[PDB]
Amino acid sequence: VYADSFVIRGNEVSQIAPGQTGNIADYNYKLPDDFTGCVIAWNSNKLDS
Amino acid sequence: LSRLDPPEAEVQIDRLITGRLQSLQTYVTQQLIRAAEIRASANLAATKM
Repeated sequence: VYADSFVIRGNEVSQIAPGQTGNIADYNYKLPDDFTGCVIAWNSNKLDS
Repeated sequence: LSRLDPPEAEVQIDRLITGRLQSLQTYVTQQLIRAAEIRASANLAATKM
């Protein structure tokens, strides 16, 4: 099991998925096409803003 | 491939490939039937000879 953590914009989370296109999914963090696992996200306005 | 992203392009190419493979299978089945018919014809021709 590998756990990868990071922070991104709100709607930008839509780019965190297999075979997506966009700034993140193309130059920061790209998931494989055969990815099996889970993507967990939660708001962090009380912490990082 | 150029106008669709990998996720949907995968199912589109799968549709095309299923169609083409089924068409080729139909062609080869009809060819087998015609080959059996021509085998019978050739057997009759050899008997006549």
